[PDB]
Amino acid sequence: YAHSQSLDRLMNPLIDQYLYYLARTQSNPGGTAGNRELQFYQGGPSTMAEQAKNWLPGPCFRQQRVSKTLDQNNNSNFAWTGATKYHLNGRNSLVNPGVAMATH
Amino acid sequence: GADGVGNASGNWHCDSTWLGDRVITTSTRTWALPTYNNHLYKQISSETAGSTNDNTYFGYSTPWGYFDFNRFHCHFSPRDWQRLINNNWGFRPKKLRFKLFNIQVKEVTTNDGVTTIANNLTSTIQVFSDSEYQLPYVLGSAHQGCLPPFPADVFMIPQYGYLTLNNGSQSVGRSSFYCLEYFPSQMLRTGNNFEFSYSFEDVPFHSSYAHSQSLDRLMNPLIDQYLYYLARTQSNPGGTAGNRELQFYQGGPSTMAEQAKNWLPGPCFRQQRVSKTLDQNNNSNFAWTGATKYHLNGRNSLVNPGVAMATHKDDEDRFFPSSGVLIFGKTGATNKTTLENVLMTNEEEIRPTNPVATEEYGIVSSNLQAANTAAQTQVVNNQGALPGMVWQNRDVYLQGPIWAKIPHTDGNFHPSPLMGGFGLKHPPPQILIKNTPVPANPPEVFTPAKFASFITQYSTGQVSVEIEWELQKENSKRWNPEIQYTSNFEKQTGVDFAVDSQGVYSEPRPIGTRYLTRNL
Amino acid sequence: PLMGGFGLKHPPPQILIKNTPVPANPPEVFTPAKFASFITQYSTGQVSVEIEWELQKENSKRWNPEIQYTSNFEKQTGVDFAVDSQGVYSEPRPIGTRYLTRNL
Ligand SMILES: Nc1ncnc2c1ncn2[C@H]1C[C@H](O)[C@@H](COP(=O)(O)O)O1
Repeated sequence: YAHSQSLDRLMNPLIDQYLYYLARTQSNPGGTAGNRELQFYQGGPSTMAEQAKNWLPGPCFRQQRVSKTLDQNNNSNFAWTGATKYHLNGRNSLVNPGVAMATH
Repeated sequence: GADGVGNASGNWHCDSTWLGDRVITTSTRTWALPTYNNHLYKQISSETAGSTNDNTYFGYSTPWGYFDFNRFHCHFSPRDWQRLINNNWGFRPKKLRFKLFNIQVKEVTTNDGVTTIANNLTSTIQVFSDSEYQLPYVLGSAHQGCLPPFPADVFMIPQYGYLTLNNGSQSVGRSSFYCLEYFPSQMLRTGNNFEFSYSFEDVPFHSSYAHSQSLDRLMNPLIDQYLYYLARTQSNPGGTAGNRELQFYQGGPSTMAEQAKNWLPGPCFRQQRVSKTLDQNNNSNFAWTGATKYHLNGRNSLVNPGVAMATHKDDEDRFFPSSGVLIFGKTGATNKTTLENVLMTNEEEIRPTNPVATEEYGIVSSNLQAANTAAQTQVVNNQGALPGMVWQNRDVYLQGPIWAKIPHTDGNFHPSPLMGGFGLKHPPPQILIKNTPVPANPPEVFTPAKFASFITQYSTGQVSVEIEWELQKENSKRWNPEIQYTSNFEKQTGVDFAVDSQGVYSEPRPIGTRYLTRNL
Repeated sequence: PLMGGFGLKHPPPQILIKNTPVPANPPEVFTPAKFASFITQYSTGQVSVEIEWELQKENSKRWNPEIQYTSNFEKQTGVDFAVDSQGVYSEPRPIGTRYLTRNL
């Protein structure tokens, strides 16, 4: 199965949380100068990214990005040199395919 | 449902029963359910209000409402909460019993400013619990609309809507549409009532104890280890020149930090440090820019509250992690407030086993030394799990969420809700409720078109929920007195956790579960 | 009780009564706030109470007649312990329990 929801969006879009987050470390600028203030909002439909969440995405061990259209790739050989590989007993072993991660 | 109109379908039960190792808490409230969306399902998306790439969403909004009792203060009076955390090392839920009764439906008419409300006897409501977890699960997201803290309050049932996959503001073809009239649902008139029972799956006791020892200090102070460590890479300088030597000492009372240890502190994912005294903070906006956030599918999502970590260091009370705490409002606070109006929780009780949320995990060597080359090290801001780590989950608060649903996935690591409470693979089902449509008089000659025209109505009634909690007794042999949660004592203008002159119930402070101590 | 009567460590319990709130029509879009808006209503009905009293009989050998509590006898504008022309019930005097005598 392929999930029909995402971790960040598991919330309820219509309702506004009772947990505050730290929205701004300055006063709302009036076009003059930033003034120190602490301001807290509620996680809600407007701002989902700031909203409190119970879960975190899976682990990742990163790897280089290659494009199928040749002209967008750099001109060099980064295959082995810019590879993502693990170092075991003096041996550099390419990480293939690696930890499961979304391709693009 | 059994009897007719003039017979009440159920008694009011709000009570607490403390017996042995269990505590059975019953709470009853009066609820009111409006008519949402004029009985329509509307696809909602961020396309309407531009927002930003991180906040885009796509989903649906439903006429259905739902009952939420996901906070502790629903089931606990502050007194009962005081008995729990003072006398016990842990508690977990066992069974659940849910009842709707004394259902009333009202029809309302508006003529030239006059609002007339009258009973509608024959109209019904629809209630079904989702036992099979087939719907999107919006509980555990810490929304509002939960039963009020205070039994005499009346509350309105929140609307049910859900989100799905999207590309920008559009809908990817994997997006799902769930029609909620496609499930079996019991229909209830004023004589009918609704009930079901539930049984929690076995979960670990929450830890209501704060350790009395720290990982680094678990040793014996009087005795000196038999394991050497590498003390110095030079000869003891006589004030002339450093001379290469290798020297080993024994771990002992003098030097505890160098001493060999079996265990490592819990994992950390670091976050920025903010001070409550304004003049000590930088002048800039680092809130979102200097935030600690995770990058998922092109979306930058703030990490809140994050992995459980001690909020501040030993002597520093005023600092708190930027995103690393649960923050509550004081009574009568809007959705945009300053520092004084929030109630900010701190975890100081996990300082022994956990890193401080605002500081590094450790420091680690980045290079191979040589005769000419000097040793270099780098700081560890984030650390995954390493064999030999121990940690403590975030505490639960009287206002905090009780449970959350562990998503259905191939794998997870030590699932517990980062906000707090009990991770459940099969949580208490979602109870949904709706007012059945009543059509206004049809045109008298047939037309195929949708009605869109109904009698405006709402329904009210009572709901009761009874959870059976299991306890873990305090065995400790500690000689000196424990810390406890204590009421104010000194005179004050009004009682804490009680109504003021205007009838507004108010909770002055958050209350955590960790007071009693035990050895690490 | 210094006022009088029977001191009880477990007296007749307090019977409390309230009219359950009936909400007025809610706004149709969710708000967390307290209602404060209800349908004004009251309730009426009957209540009955039945107490079983125990007595202690008068054994006295006293020869001459006792004092008793006696009604007015002589004509008056209206009866004692009864409604007047306006329907107002009235109690003319207090009445104590101590008339019959016994030796000290
Ligand atoms: N919150 C929560 N829910 C479910 N499972 C959890 C949770 N925290 C940890 N675990 C898992 C991970 C541990 O290996 C194990 C301890 O279960 P024990 O019963 O203590 O032997 O349970």
